[PDB]
Parts: sequence; structure tokens; C-alpha cells
Amino acid sequence: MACTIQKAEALDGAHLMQILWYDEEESLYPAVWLRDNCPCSDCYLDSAKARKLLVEALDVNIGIKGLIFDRKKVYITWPDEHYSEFQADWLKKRCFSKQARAKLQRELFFPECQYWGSELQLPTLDFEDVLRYDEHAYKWLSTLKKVGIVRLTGASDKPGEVSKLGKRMGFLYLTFYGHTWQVQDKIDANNVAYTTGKLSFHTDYPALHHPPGVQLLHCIKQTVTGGDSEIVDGFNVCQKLKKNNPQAFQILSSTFVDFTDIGVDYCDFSVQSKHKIIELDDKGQVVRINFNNATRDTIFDVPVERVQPFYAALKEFVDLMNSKESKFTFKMNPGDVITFDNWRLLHGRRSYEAGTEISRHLEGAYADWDVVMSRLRILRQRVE
Amino acid sequence: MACTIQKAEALDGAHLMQILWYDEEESLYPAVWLRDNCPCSDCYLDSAKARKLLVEALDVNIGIKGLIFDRKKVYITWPDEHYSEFQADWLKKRCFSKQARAKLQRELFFPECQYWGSELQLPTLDFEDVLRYDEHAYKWLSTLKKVGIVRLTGASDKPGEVSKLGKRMGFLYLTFYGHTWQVQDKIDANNVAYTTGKLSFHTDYPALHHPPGVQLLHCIKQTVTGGDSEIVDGFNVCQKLKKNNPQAFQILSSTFVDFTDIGVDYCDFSVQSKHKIIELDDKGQVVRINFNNATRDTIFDVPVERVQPFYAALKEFVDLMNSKESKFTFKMNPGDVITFDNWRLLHGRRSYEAGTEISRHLEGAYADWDVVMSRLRILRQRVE
Ligand SMILES: O=C(N[C@@H](CSCc1ccccn1)C(=O)O)c1ncccc1O
Ligand SMILES: O=C(N[C@@H](CSCc1ccccn1)C(=O)O)c1ncccc1O
Ligand code: NI
Ligand code: NI
Ligand SMILES: [Zn+2]
Ligand SMILES: [Zn+2]
Repeated sequence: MACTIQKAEALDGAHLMQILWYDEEESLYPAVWLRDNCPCSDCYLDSAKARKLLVEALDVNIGIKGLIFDRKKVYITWPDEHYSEFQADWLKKRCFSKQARAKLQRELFFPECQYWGSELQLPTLDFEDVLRYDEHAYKWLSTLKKVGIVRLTGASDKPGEVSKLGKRMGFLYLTFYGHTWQVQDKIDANNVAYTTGKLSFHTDYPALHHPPGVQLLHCIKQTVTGGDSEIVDGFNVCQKLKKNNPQAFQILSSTFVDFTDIGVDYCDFSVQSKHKIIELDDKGQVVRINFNNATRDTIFDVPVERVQPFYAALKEFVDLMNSKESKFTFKMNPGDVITFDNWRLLHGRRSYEAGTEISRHLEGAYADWDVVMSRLRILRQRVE
Repeated sequence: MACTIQKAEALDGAHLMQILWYDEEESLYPAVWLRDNCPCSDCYLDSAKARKLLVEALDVNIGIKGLIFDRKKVYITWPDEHYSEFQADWLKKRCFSKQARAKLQRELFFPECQYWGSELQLPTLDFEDVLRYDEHAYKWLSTLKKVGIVRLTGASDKPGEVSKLGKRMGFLYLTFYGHTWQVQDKIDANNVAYTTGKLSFHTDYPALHHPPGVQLLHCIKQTVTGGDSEIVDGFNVCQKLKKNNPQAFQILSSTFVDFTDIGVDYCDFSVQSKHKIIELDDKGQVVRINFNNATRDTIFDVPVERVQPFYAALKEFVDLMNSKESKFTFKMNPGDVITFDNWRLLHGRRSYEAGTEISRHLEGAYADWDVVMSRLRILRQRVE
């Protein structure tokens, strides 16, 4: 009833079209845009969903010669005698109103996320379920996007589980550490020679210009005492950060920091990058956090007068993350696989207790948000 | 001599360290920075070049308690009785002056690059020489970065060559088209029921938020008349535009256009993204171009009043690219490999002579600029 056309006209100048639907809603469409998106086989390929029409063959000052219509189609003719047909629902979807434009975007990028601090309820799902049923994989990825972390439980106690979640999404993000990477730790109890420390909050691989979108951490076998994992919602924190200290937020969202990483793994390497600890989009919203104090280079490209104030804003930031109001604590169990957003969440670890025995085997991997995102859309279509 | 300290003092407040080299230049260093990048094993992890000192342990209001020095080192004690040693040449490198910073930056990211036009002289190198000699590999990458393109010659006539180059840089960039894709065209000698148009200028894969940085194109077999390759230097162009049409430039470098791509190759997919055709850094410098009219979505999230102006401004951009002074034409031959910057150059193809035998076979691959940059950093240190 809203996708049905009541009145369609080319207005004045013939450079714009007005569609009035049976729900008393009006839409405006630029002729030049209509010409550029003619559904005709000569201009578009339905299969590849690509446009054949060349820009060179596009009169930016084009105007509608004439048009007729019915309830679900608009017929347009142009000066060069070119013919086009547009579907009512196709137009409606692409309405230039602020609301229609906003709605379509929501439908394309799943921008809704749920903020959280220490009151977070860690989402859970079954590893094998996510593999066999799409209803679940959809629940897995859509939750990962909204919340930023999902705990898949019930995986084997051997390597190769993250690889399976890889095929499920599409493919992992190959880095200098390889396709996957195994972490292994073993310290006998009562050993006075060793000393364990905590792990300050961070995001992985900030030494790359395009950091890994999501991380996959499978816990094969783990026997520890106080190695509780900790995590904070970078977005939530940033919001609170500017609200409680604009000066800090300013500096961190505008000062470029250099990150490096040299070594040999999948090959010899030497990476460097410049990132702003708090990256914002052109509209001022936090889109990614880039921070790993261990990889922040000793080189700092900025005038001396900026240095001290910078370290101050960083301090305030790290303190805000450590406040119990921001950090969620939990513990991984053998067979579990953690999956989170590395642009959003910052993770760390508590301090292993005393001289207690510690032994763990973990397998990790990264995935790109474009791959996950693509998978999410295909999956949302299979489930709905 | 420039790395030789004549005098080093902790200016009043002890929040800054002033050093005067035997060459008469004075370098300033903030106390908090020195204390943050302490070389001591307890704070820094030399072998890994990673910081092990936590931010929580860094007093942003710290000052130097006392210090002594010789011609090649500075020794500093801190209030909390911590001890530090600094290398003079190490400090000389990280000087906060404008020049030093800009200098060290150049060493890290190879910013240099020559703009070009129709008067371009295509850099060439031998395929096998690049594979065996690091000097030729350095010449290959440095030029690629600097000029935007490099033509390797001598590759075999069988697939699997662009793979050897990948293993030479580090590793290829896997996309939805596998690790490598192939193109095989074979239109018979004088076919009447078929026509071959031209390819407009474009960059590849704008549908990804992180488009492929470098493209590798191997010409395995090509038997064609006409259809010459056409490349253009986007950076040069973008600059000429800003000069001739500040409005067009302003629009293109500030409007977010949608790009889409759905299909199946390495697996099914439905990638969607938003990009400013002319991407600028935070200093107004063009750092990347994102354009492929085919994969530019029919969806356009922008207020109607901006539509026509945008279309008008793109036509400007495209017309400038097709200008006789902006494009460089060349024809690739069998056995050679074209390697170019997919973020800078835009490529197209001329129209094949009508009714002429068309027989092609090429193998392509993508690479990430960070992987290439790493190889480039590791090679410079091996040839220089
Ligand atoms: O955070 C890192 N590793 C830590 C944590 S990985 C396990 C983990 C993952 C997510 C949340 C809490 N703990 C470790 O090995 O214990 C890490 N990140 C980047 C590079 C090297 C690392 O050890
Ligand atoms: O530009 C594309 N292909 C064209 C050109 S690839 C050969 C080429 C590469 C670089 C410069 C000129 N020609 C073709 O197959 O003839 C292309 N790009 C992205 C997706 C599909 C394509 O066919
Ligand atoms: Ni980590
Ligand atoms: Ni192409
Ligand atoms: Zn048409
Ligand atoms: Zn120290």
C-alpha cells in the first residue's frame, strides 16, 4: 500500500521526478540518477549486479522527455530516445528521504550495537551447532556485531577448530603470524625462578594499517588458577571518556601514534604504522580503537609540547578501562572458543596466582569484517 | 659528530632534557618520554623491540632526578630510583625537531613519488632477476611505490608466476576470487554476432573497505589487435582537478558513494561498502582513489540536492582522466608481468579492433601495501 504508486510526474524543468504513494508520502528522484541506473539490459547486468553504462555516455544535465505509470512501475523516455522501466518497490527502497536513506543503511550494515560495562551477559552458543545450522551461525555473527563477543562452547581438544569457523565465515585473515597461531604455556608449581605479570588492555596487531576485524581464540587445554580474562567495550569507554574528560578524548582522537613490529614467523618482517588510538568517522563517532602499548613504537612524531599532555590523556584512558565499572571478567574453559571484535573490544588478563601450576594450549586466528559482514548478509537471507 | 654529545642537562623542572651536539644543534626531550622508552631489560624487550613497561607504572608528571653523560651516552636516574642509559645516535634519530621527525618518517614510509602523464616512461625489470637478486627486488618495489607501476619481463608462458612474486614479497592477499584469478578469452577470427567495447578507467575491488593495495597481472598468452592498456596516475589527476575545479574536487573528496558486489568464486558473497572516490588523509593529501563505475551501487545515501552536483563533478573527473595528457598507453606482451598500485593508478583498456581474433589468457593476484612495505623495508637495509 506504500509500495503502490498513486501519482508520478516529471515536475518542472523535467530534471526531477515526484512519486506520491497511496500512503500520502512523497519521494523525489533526480533524472540524472534515474538515467544512470536504467535497469535495461544495455545499461545494467542483473547477474553481476554491475553497471554497463559508461559515465562518458551520461548527460549530467539530462531531463525526462516523458513518462507514464501504473501501480508498480514507471515508464520513462529520454531525449536520445532511450527507454527505461523502474519497479515501484525498487524506487521506494531508494527514496532520497533522510528516513528511507537511514533505514536502507541499517539494513545493509547492521549498525545497531548494545553497549556494556561490567553488567554484561556473555553470549553463548554451541560450536558444532554454529557449523551445521544457519539459524545459529546467523545468531553467532549477528550477536558478534551487536555485542562484540560470542562464546562458542563445545569444541574439540585438538587444533583445527578455528579453521572450521573459518570456512563457516569464508576465510581467515592471513598475517605474518600465519593462518592460525598456537600459544602454549607451561610452568611447574612451586617454581621460585619464574614471575608472572598482568596483561594490560589492548587490541591485536595495531602495527598494521588494517588491523584484524575479529579474533578467534580456541582454548584447547587449560589448567590455571587466577588467569581470569578481562575485556572492555572500547566504544562504551570512549563515550564515557569524552563525557568525563573532553581534553583527553580530543588528544587521543587527534594525535597520531606510531606502532611497529619486527620479527620472523610466516616470514621475516618489519611493519610500521600510524594510527590514532581512538579513530572516529567523518561524523565524530568512534569506529575503531587502535592500542597495544607493547607495540607502540619508541618513535613519537609530534612537537615536544604535545608529548607530555599526550601521555596524560593516555593515562586517563587506561585508568578508565581498569575501573571495575568498565571491565567484564570471565574465565575460559577447555573446549571453548571466544570470538570478538578487535576494533571494538580491548582484552587483557589478570595475574596468575602465586607459584601455582600453569598450563594452557590455545589456538588463535583473525578474520576480516568484510568477510564476516558478507557472511552475515547471506545468512540473514537464508534465515529470513 | 652529529651523534656526539657535547653537553646534556636537565633543564629546571627536570621535565625536559636539553642536549647540544658537537655540531651546534640543540635537541629537546620530554622526561616522560625518556622514562617511557627506557632501554633497560626491566622495561624494554630488546629481542622483540616491544615495550614491557605498563602505562599504569608511568608517572606522567615525572622529572629527571640527576644525569651524567659522555660523548656517546646519557645516564639518568629517576625519583623512584630507577636507572636508565641512552645511546646518543639513538636519541639523535628520535629528536622532536620538525626536520628530524620528517626525516625519520621518510626513512620509514618512503613517501617520495613522481607524478606522471602521457609522457611517462614505463619502468621495466627482468622477472628472474627480481626473483634471485635483492638489488633488483629493491629496485622493483621502490619504483613501484615511487612511480606507481613496474613492468616485469621474462616470466614463463605457464600459470604460477604471480605466485612466485607473492612468495618474494611475503604472501598474496586472498579475496573472494581466490589467491589468484584467471582470464581466458577466445573469440574466433571474424565473428559478426559479437562486439567488444572499451574498459573505462577504474581501480579494482572498491567493494571492500580495505581494497587491494597492489595488483599483479601476468600476460600468459595474448593474441589481439588493438585493445591497448591505459593507465593513469590518480594522484597527479586529483591534483590537477583541485586546481581546475575545486568544487568538483571538494565534492568527490567529501561524498560517500556506495559500492557493491555479489557473486560466487572462492565462495558465495555479498560485499557492500562506502567510499569517498577521492580519499584524503587528515592533512588534505590524496592518499587513495576508490573508483569502479561497474560496482558502484544504485543505492546513493545522500540528500537529493547533492545528487546532480555529484554526477556533474564525477563527469569532470572522468573527462580529465580521458584527457590526452593524462593517460599512458602501452600494450603488454606474452611472458611479462605488470605490477601496479591499485590505490593510486586507475586502469582501463582500449576497444579491440572490430571483427578481429581475440585470444587472451592472464593470471592476476592482489597484495597488501603493508606486506609490500615490510619487504621494501627489509630489502633497503640489505642493499644499501
Ligand atoms: O593478548 C595477547 N596474548 C595473551 C592473551 S590471548 C588470550 C586471550 C584472548 C582474549 C581475551 C583474553 N585472553 C596471551 O597469550 O595470554 C597477545 N596479543 C597480541 C600479540 C601477542 C599476544 O600474546
Ligand atoms: O579491469 C578488469 N579487467 C580487465 C582489465 S585486466 C587487464 C589489465 C590490467 C591492468 C591494466 C590494463 N588491463 C580485463 O579483464 O580486460 C577488471 N577489474 C576488476 C574486476 C573485473 C575486471 O575484468
Ligand atoms: Ni591479544
Ligand atoms: Ni581492473
Ligand atoms: Zn537503459
Ligand atoms: Zn627501565
